[PDB]
Parts: sequence; C-alpha cells; structure tokens
Amino acid sequence: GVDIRHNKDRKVRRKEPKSQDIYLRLLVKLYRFLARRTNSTFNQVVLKRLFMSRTNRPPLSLSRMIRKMKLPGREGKTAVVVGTITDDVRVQEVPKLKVCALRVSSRARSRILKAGGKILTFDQLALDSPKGCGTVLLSGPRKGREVYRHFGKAPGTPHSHTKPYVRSKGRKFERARGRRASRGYKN
Amino acid sequence: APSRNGMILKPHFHKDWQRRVATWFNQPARKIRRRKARQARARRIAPRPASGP
Amino acid sequence: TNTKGKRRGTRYMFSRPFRKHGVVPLATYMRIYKKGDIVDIKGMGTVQKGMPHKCYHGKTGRVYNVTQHAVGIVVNKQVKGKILAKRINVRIEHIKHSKSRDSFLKRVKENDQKKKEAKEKGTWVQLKRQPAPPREAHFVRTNGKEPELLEPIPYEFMA
Amino acid sequence: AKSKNHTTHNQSRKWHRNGIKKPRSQRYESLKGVDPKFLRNMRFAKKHNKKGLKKMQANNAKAMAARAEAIKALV
Amino acid sequence: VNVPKTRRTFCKKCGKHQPHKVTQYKKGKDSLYAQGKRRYDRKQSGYGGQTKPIFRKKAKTTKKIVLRLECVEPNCRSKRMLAIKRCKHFELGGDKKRKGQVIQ
RNA sequence: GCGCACCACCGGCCCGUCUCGCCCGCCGCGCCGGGGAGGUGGAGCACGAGCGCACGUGUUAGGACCCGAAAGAUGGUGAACU
RNA sequence: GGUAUAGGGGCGAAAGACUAAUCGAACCAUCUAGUAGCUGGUUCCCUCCGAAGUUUCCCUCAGGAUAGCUGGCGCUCUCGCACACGCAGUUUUAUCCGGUAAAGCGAAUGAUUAGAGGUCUUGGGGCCGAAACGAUCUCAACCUAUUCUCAAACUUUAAAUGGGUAAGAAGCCCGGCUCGCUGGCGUGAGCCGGGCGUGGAAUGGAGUGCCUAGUGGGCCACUUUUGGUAAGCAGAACUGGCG
RNA sequence: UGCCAGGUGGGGAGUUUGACUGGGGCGGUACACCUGUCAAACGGUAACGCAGGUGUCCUAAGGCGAGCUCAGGGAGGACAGAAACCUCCCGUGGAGCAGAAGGGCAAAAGCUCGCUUGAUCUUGAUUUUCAGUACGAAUACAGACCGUGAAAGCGGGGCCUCACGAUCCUUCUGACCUUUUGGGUUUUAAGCAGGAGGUGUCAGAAAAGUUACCACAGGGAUAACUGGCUUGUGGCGGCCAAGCGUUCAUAGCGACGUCGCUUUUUGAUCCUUCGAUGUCGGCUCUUCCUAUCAUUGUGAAGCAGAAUUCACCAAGCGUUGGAUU
RNA sequence: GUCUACGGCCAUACCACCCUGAACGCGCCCGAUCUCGUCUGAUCUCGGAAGCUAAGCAGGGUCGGGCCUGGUUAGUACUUGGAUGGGAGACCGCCUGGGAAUACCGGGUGCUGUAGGCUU
Ligand SMILES: [Mg+2]
Ligand SMILES: [Mg+2]
Ligand SMILES: [Mg+2]
Ligand SMILES: [Mg+2]
Ligand SMILES: [Mg+2]
Ligand SMILES: [Mg+2]
Ligand SMILES: [Mg+2]
Ligand SMILES: [Mg+2]
Ligand SMILES: [Mg+2]
Ligand SMILES: [Mg+2]
Ligand SMILES: [Mg+2]
Ligand SMILES: [Mg+2]
Ligand SMILES: [Mg+2]
Ligand SMILES: [Mg+2]
Ligand SMILES: [Mg+2]
Ligand SMILES: [Mg+2]
Ligand SMILES: [Mg+2]
Ligand SMILES: [Mg+2]
Ligand SMILES: [Mg+2]
Ligand SMILES: [Mg+2]
Ligand SMILES: [Mg+2]
Ligand SMILES: [Mg+2]
Ligand SMILES: [Zn+2]
Repeated sequence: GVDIRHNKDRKVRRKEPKSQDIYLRLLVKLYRFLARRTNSTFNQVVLKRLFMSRTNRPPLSLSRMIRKMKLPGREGKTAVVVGTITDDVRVQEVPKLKVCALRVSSRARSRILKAGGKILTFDQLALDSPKGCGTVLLSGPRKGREVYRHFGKAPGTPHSHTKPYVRSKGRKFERARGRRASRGYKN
Repeated sequence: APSRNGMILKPHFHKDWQRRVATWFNQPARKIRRRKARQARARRIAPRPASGP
Repeated sequence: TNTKGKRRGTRYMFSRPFRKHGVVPLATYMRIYKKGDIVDIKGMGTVQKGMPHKCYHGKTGRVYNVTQHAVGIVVNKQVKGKILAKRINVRIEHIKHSKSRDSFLKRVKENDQKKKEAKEKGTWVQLKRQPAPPREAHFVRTNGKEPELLEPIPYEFMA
Repeated sequence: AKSKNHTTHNQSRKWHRNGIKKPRSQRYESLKGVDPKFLRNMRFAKKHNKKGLKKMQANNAKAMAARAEAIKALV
Repeated sequence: VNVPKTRRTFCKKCGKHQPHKVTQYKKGKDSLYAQGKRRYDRKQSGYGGQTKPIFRKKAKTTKKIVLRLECVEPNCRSKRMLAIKRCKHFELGGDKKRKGQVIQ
C-alpha cells in the first residue's frame, strides 16, 4: 500500500504524427535518427514540430519571414519553417533567402526564386546541415486563428473583451440589456 | 438547454417539414431531358441560331 | 441563516481597546507609505470612512496606489476554491507598517556587509540561517552539594 | 419531504484535489486602479523621454570611458 | 418631507449654479398615438380577449418624489428632473417649524 | 549577441462619447467642412489564415434511445338492450 | 310490431339513472409515433484514468442553468546527457490578527445570600413616649469596608489550536535624463548605463489552453455543538470512512 | 332586416387557483433585508433556533464655522413643597446622537447659534452577496460649478452596520442632435442619454372554489396499521425518614426529595411496506408471562378465636351466568 | 538643575491632602477710548505693569487610592495529537507538546524632539 496519485502519470504529448502520408513518415524517420543520435537540440525541436498538428504549425507569411531575417547578425542563414510559407501581397521588395519548409505556395515560390533565393526541403537540409548549424528557426503566429478571439474570460463579464458566438452581427441581435447602460446594466 | 457558450439557434423545423421534403435524385435525369429537348429544338430550326433571337 | 450585513459579527473586532478611546493619536496620520510597501490591515472603529471589510482584518498586503488620505492595497483573499489577489481602498487610520520585512532587510544588509568584509581575508563566512543544532555537549559541575531528592507528595483533599 | 439544508463536508477535499494555487504574481503588474492625475503625469513624463536623449548618450559615453580608465588603472 | 420652492443649484445649459424654481413632476397623457399604444390597440382588436398582462398585485404604498427644477435665468429656462427618496407626505415651503418654541 | 512562437506590462492607430481649446480650405464665406490635447466605451488595427471536404465529440429542432397516460379536436355509426 | 328523439346531444315519476355486457359525456377512424420535470428497460471483451449529492439563481424543492469535482486532446519549457527555475492541507526563524476555553464580578452591566458601621436618606407597622432624628429593634430601597453563588445575547485579563505576510536576481548599490503632478530649495514616479548571485530545514519537474460526461436525495464515526426527556430523532463545524 | 357601438349575459367556452413545512390542511414567513447570539478567539457556517427590528422620517434630523457640556447627586435661595426658576460644587460620559440592537463619539459625531443647499453636473476604478453576474448599498479618486471658515481644511445626503426593483410599455427632461426613405419645408412619429410610473412570491406569471361520481404518472422522498429506538405520559417497584398510627418512623402507611423497571396506555421519529401485508369489535381455539384473585407449603401483625391485610417458594389447576351499549 | 512655545508616546503622566519656589518665564492682577461680544469686560477681545506666590504651574511627601511592571496562585485551570485506557453513565487518569487568570505579596510614580531663556 503506497499513496501515490495516478491521475497525472500518463503524459499526453505526441509521439508520432497522426497523419498517414508516407513522405512525412520518411522525414520523421530521418529526423528520429538525427535527433536520437546527434546531440543537437535543433533536431529535437524539428522532430517535435513535425509531430504537431495542422493548427500547431500555422503558416508563416513572407513579410514576417523577411522582417525576422532583417534582424542584425542573422545574415546569410537558412530559414527553417515546419509549416507553410505563404505569399504576402502587400510587400514589394523581397530579398534573396534560403528557406526550408514542408510546403511553399506557388506565388511565394515564384517570388522567392525570382529574387535569387533558394528553396530546400528537410531531406536536403539534413544533407546540407545535419546538425542545423547556421539556421534560424521560425514559426507562424500560433494565436492567429479566429478561435482565440472567443477564448478567455466569458462575454457579459466585467473587463472582458471576448467575441461572443452570434449567428449574425447587427443592430437588433445583441448590444441590448446586458450591454447598454440604458437597458438594465452593462459590463 | 444551453451549455457553456453555444450559439443561440432557432431552427425552422417546428412545422411538419418531413411531409414536404424535396429530393434531387431527379437532377441528372432533368439535365439529360433538357439537353435532349435543346438538341431537338436546335435541329428543328436547321440554319437559325440555337440560342434564339 | 445569517444576514448579509457588512459589519455583522464585528462587535469586538471594530472596537477600541480598554481605556484607549477618544482622539486618534496623530503619529499614525503622518506616516508615509511608498509603493511596494508591505502593510497589515487592522480596522479602527473610531473612523467610519474608509472602513475595510471584516474579511481583510488582520490580513497583510502590498501598497500599489496612494491618494490624499488613503492608499490602495492588494491583499490575497481565499474564496472557497482559490486565492484571489484583489485590490482595496483603505484609509490611513486602518493602516500600519508591517515589521515582518524589516528583519529580512536588516539580515540582507548584514549579509552584504559580511560579503564585502572577509572577502580580502579569504575565509568564507556562514551567511545562511540554520535551525537550532544539538546542544553542544558540555560538563555539569555539582560542586560539593549532592542533587536534591524530589519525592511525590501524598494526596490530601483540600476542597 | 424535508431535505438537507447546507453543509461543507466534502468541499475541502475538492478544493485541495486540483492543487489550490496562490495567484500567479507577474512582473510589471498593470496600472489599473491608480489615480488619474498620477497616470497623466507619468504619461507626460514618458512622452518626453525621447527629448534630450543625446545628453543621456553623452553622459553614458563619458561614464563608460571613466569606467574603462578606472579598470586600466586597477590593472 | 419638506423642500423649499427655490433651489440654487447647478444648471447644465448655463454651466454655473443658478436659482431654480421647484415644482412637483406629474404624469402626462398617453397621447393616444405612441407606437406602443398603437401596437396594443391593434393587438386588442378582434377576438382572443386580453392579450397583455394586467398588474393586480400592488405592494408599495408610496411613489418616488420627482422635483422639476426650472432655471429662472432668462433665455435659458432649462428644466431638469431630480428624484428624492420615497415619502408619503410632501409639501413645498412647508412650515420651517421654528426650532425652540412652545408646542400645543 | 541576434533574438521564433507565446505571456505580462508601457506606448501608438481606428470608430462612438465627454471636457478644454487654437487654427486651416473653398465654386457657392454658411447653423459649411477639416484638424489638436486630455479621459472613457468597441466583439477592432498593430505585416494575414481563411476556404472546401471528411472523421469524432458535445448542445439543440425535429417521432428524436424504446414503451407508457388521465386529456383535446375533426368527420362519421348506432333507440335489435334500455 | 311500426315510428320519433343521437353524444355537450337525446331521454329521465330524478338513481347522474339509461343511451347495443362501456355512461359524472357512447362507439368508429384520423390529427397521433399527442405531451410527461414521472416508472421500467437499454445487447461484446480487455486496458487506463476516475467522481458528487456542495455555492448562487429559477412559481425553484422528484427538475434545470451556473461554479465545484472528472476525462480527453494538446502546447511551452527544465533535465543523470557532471553542471536546475518554480510550486507545496509540512516545519523553523521573525512579524501582525482574534476574544473561544479558562478566570473575574472585593473591576464596569445584569442577577443574588448574610452578617458589622451608618437619624447618610426618607416611609410603613409597631413598643417606652401628648410628641420629640429622646432610648430600642423591625421591615423599605441606598451607602461605608466585608462575605456566598452566577451570565450564549457581561467583562478588566486571557490561552492551546488557528489565520495572513517575509526568508533576495521580479534584490540591493551607484551615474544620468523626463514630468501640463506635488513642491522655497525639494519631492514622487517613470525611463536608460554600470557592479554585485547558492539567501532557513526537508520533499517535489513545472506552467498554460481548449472541449468535456456524470453529479447537484446522502449516510456513519472521534472530537465541538443547537432543539428535544430521550431516540437507530432533527439540524451544524473539522477530519476520516461507507456510498 | 343588414352593419357598427354601449349594457347585461356561469346559458355556454378556455384557463388558473404560488412555495417552505418533522405527511398534508389550518397556523406562521424562517420567501426581500438589518442587529447580538448560536458560531467551536481569521473568514464563512443549519433548523418552523433564541431576543428583536424594516418597507418609514428629516429644508433640517444634510454641509461648514464658532461657543458650551450631558444624565445624575449634594448644598442653598419669597410664595416653591419629591418635580416650576436661580447659584456653587462633584460628575469618563452612568445623557444625547429619529427608529431595533451593536460599535463609536466630550472645547464631538451631543445642545445653541450664523451662512448655505456637496441631497448639483460628468467619465471611469474598487468594496458587500457573488458565479466573483446583476440590483441596492458603500469606498477611495478625477474633471467643472459651488457652500462654509481667517485659514488649514471639510462637504458630491443622514456617524457606521438595512430602509428597496430587470426586459417591454408609458411619461418628463436635453442637444440649433439622427431618421421620418425620389427630393424640399412644416406638424406628427421613431431614435440617442438621464429620472419616474412595479413587479413585497421583492433576479420581477395577468389567476377563485369543490369533487364521497372521480381519473392518470408516480411516491414508502410523504401520512392512516403492526413491527423498530425512546419513555415525556401511563403502569409498577425501591432508597432517606418529617409525620399518621392512643404511647412508637419502618405491624400497616408515608410527605418534602431521589433512583429505577415494562412496552398490556397515549405520545415523539419516519427505518421496512403505496406494481396492496385485508383494519374495530364479538365468537371459536391453542400456547405462553407473573406484576398471585383462589387453592398447596410458609413467615407478620395495632393475629385472642373468626376475619383481615403485608411478605416468600410457587403459573400445577381454576378465574362463571346475565340486563344495557 | 530648571522654565517657556510647539509637540511625540498618551496615568510611571491621573486623583485626594500637605510642604517648598532663588532668577527668567508662565499667571493672578489693574481698566474698557479704540477692535470685539455679552443680562453682567463673568468669558472673549483690547489697553497695561501698582502688588503676589494667595491660586494655577513646577518639585517633593503620603506604611495613600489608581496606574505600569514582577513573584505567588501554578505546571494549577485549560488545551493539539493517541490508545481494543478505566467507568453503567456522569466523568476521570495516563502518553506526546503548549500553557492561563483572581485574591495575596514585592518594585516604580514620566521619558523625550525642535527653538528660545534663567542659574550669567
Ligand atoms: Mg438560355
Ligand atoms: Mg370588436
Ligand atoms: Mg458545446
Ligand atoms: Mg402514446
Ligand atoms: Mg384544453
Ligand atoms: Mg349524488
Ligand atoms: Mg417515442
Ligand atoms: Mg419534478
Ligand atoms: Mg489520465
Ligand atoms: Mg485508479
Ligand atoms: Mg466560560
Ligand atoms: Mg447512489
Ligand atoms: Mg366554466
Ligand atoms: Mg406543498
Ligand atoms: Mg463570539
Ligand atoms: Mg474557527
Ligand atoms: Mg465645533
Ligand atoms: Mg470633486
Ligand atoms: Mg353526497
Ligand atoms: Mg420512509
Ligand atoms: Mg412516570
Ligand atoms: Mg385468623
Ligand atoms: Zn440655466
């Protein structure tokens, strides 16, 4: 008889990708070997992000990647993204960059190749930089999805700015008793 | 009964809607019949445009 | 069930002690309370304005805001599931400096002195506190006189 | 059909099951609840911090030079 | 309660404290053509009987007193409503009672 | 040292509203239009992430996991018993 | 035997009687699979985690919503990869809070027993007196020093147990800027630059975000405790169990 | 006659007839609030627990500044006495502060004066119940107009703990406010913001009874039996001994007190039973208990005999026939 | 040694009675034209310095009361945690730790900040 709680003994973190596509499985096997053998933690982070779901690796915009590469010191380094590189249309000047990503949009691929940059896959990254030396690891905005605007403190609560679940926004659908000082009260 | 922040929904299924359900299994047959009628009408006026005036 | 009165059950809590009624001493009125000062709240029945609630009596908090004759204190309060760090406005008469932090400040100053000193000496000094150790075995000298016998006293009914 | 009125028997176990937490203290607490005049003065002070920045830069450079000279003198 | 017939208080239009005339507010006429009244008249027409509730459980024995403050300054004449706590006896200029006299 | 994502805070911007104010323009100089500073209200901006399909769970409208009333309404049949 | 009266109708010397074995509203078909917060039932195995009968609101009390308890899915980090941040139904060292147990009423309020000294004060019966504070006691409410017994809605005192904080990097020590705030000079706050790291004991890897079922009749026991003569009675607090 | 309008209209139709509750009804509100206790020295904590109170009142009983000290007691002064007014002294508040109670207050927060309406207009933040949502109440601020005082300051109602109300609708107040739809002007109307008209079942339905002619879904969550815990009450038995007994407490009794037993009385509880356990009596029949009426064997006398009662082993055998109900 | 003005802690500072005060100072005290307010220059306000410690005030004394601080009461009352401890119960003892309050008996009877005087 030993008094130990078993409610938090099984950890919930992912061990393998839930997708059944085979190319991702091959990349997972390659980076499993690299992470379990090489002492580099970059391979561990890449493996963990490869295990992640669609919402856990949001797409990275071209403008954000350019701005991140604009920082001093990280010049002539390979961009590593485990998500998708998406074209940004409200930017004009695109420099030459070395990018590694699972997916690159056709517009983004064309603009990157036009500027003289290079686009590589993760199997090419393993051949080029097996330990991930001289690379900048980036990711998209995790809180970019519209679901997080509905998360947090409940609406109708003081000092809360959470979007309620409404069928349609309008004059007579909300903003009444509970939100108007003239109608009962407001929070 | 509401439960922890769901949308307020008002389905319009309070009448006897199952009596007046309109299926669309007739859609491919309808398209084939329309195409046959269109071809027959085009053939009837041999030199005139099939679209019309 | 009990009433929801604000001052219910404060018959003795918000009452001046014996032979200490009358004019409030002016020392409490002219003490400053900077931001980040640890302060313990004790209500006073003489002043009715700025009265803290009975649940904050005896609690200790930190000052974050100051007004002309009142300060804002953030005090932890447990409500049946959790501890809430909530901010209240309390007048000066119900506010006094807490002496819990001054001992720590004095020990910090002494440790800084012991760090600056004995550094060129080369001998490291013990800065951490330790609990009471064993009583450092010694000798007891019963010079001449023998120990006195203590026999139990026979019972007798006194009532 | 009278029933039980009120109790707090099993509540403590429920409270302590999910690790009753002291509120999470975070550095740089918010300024909500402070007197408006003091906030207005602080905002005006921060608004003009950029003014006279070259004086701060020159003083910092002079202090750095003095510190370097003192380090060289010590060595 | 007793309140005076004159009240020198703030005036929103003037922007300063001005003397005001004090009168008791009273309910007006329904005008027979409000949107709610027209809707109620249309709903009550026809068959079906009474369509809206009729309150029949009066409990309070007094109403809240409302004071009509009218600015006496010419070219302003701005009115304003002020409510005072409930009381069952109200008057204006009501017998300032001359504290310290003989009561008979 | 450059510092992803994210968190906390301090600033900035957009719309409504309140207070104090100084100026700008004209096709029509007016009960014209525009701008500032300081608080506040918004499901906002602040270099994006949605769309479509499929699967699972949870809440509903429907007969609604299955069986169960005392009732109500519409239209017809009975004085071969009494 | 023929004929007439048909269902909110008929008929009734009146029983709510009869109206095809049904009548305080007949039978047949349909609306209709009417509604039920109420009973009953609800179909294979193994593995893992694992509850509540509690707060608030509801014409709410055999029911719901809402917090609480539970599960699942993750994510952000640290590391027995010689090299640890942070948190605790714990204790220690400091520093605040209380008015219960106890005790007191020779201290306040209230209750209350009896003797000594008081025309303190006045008054009733009385006795020696026309009367007399002239002698003697007595009963009245009071006093002067004592004395017996009490208070959940009394208290000068006053525990054990208990409840907040502090035990450092988000801390200290210097230099300089900003302020439509406050000020005689000054404050106070906010911005930048520089220098100093095991801050009591022992144990834990932590933090954070979404959905989420069931529950919302409880009961018993040590201890404290309310009503009741008492109850395997009714009702509370802490902890532990059955459920 | 046809169509409108007003009255009448249980002849007829639809519907309603709250909740808590030591079963329900009746009785009360423990249904919305406040004070002390319960409550076990943070806080919070139940019962149809205890003692009470509230739906008001105040142009001053709000806000400033000044001046005094109250209740009570003693000593005195023409009428004048226990209480009329004046003087002196003692007086920690034993008075007063509107109310119920608690806390607090002495050159006040009480009394008397002088001036006023901070009981004014407007953004936010926080506290009480709390889900940490509203309402009410309150707390520190800030921006204008003020009041008062020489000034420091104080005041945006009452010294504090309570005295009150959502949606919809109506009504009033305000802007040289928006719309009033093809455009323009004018009435009207609809909006924006702030008050009021009210829901006492007080987070807020518009609501009378009876059914013994009754029905349905349930409930032993809930009553009327027995049976269970308890014994207040009923019944029965002891302990001490003031007295009755002509004398003498105990032959026979026994007050004032106190300790017990039984469930053959009525009570309290709701534990089993509401998909049903056939009730009050009487008749018939068996068995069991002793707290013994009689018989057998004995102890005691206010036992001379007879008779009588007290007590012991003791339930073997007996404890009847009728008028009334 | 000490006083005055403004104070801090608010009786070790209060209350009752008695004794002593050199100098400065604090007051008593002398009057109501001006300032001011009363039924009364009683209070307040103003104008002064003929007398005084009479009083306030300061110091000291009471086998003084009170107040503050100790011993006793007492390891008593009470109390955290424990037992298949005792007892019919009422209650009590023990183990492990903490630990009171009356009566009674001792000690003490204000320290101190700023500025300005006197004893030169
Ligand atoms: Mg066509
Ligand atoms: Mg009509
Ligand atoms: Mg859901
Ligand atoms: Mg059916
Ligand atoms: Mg019906
Ligand atoms: Mg009948
Ligand atoms: Mg069905
Ligand atoms: Mg129900
Ligand atoms: Mg698990
Ligand atoms: Mg398990
Ligand atoms: Mg006691
Ligand atoms: Mg169960
Ligand atoms: Mg009817
Ligand atoms: Mg009922
Ligand atoms: Mg108490
Ligand atoms: Mg407690
Ligand atoms: Mg005064
Ligand atoms: Mg103001
Ligand atoms: Mg009958
Ligand atoms: Mg039962
Ligand atoms: Mg009896
Ligand atoms: Mg005989
Ligand atoms: Zn005006």
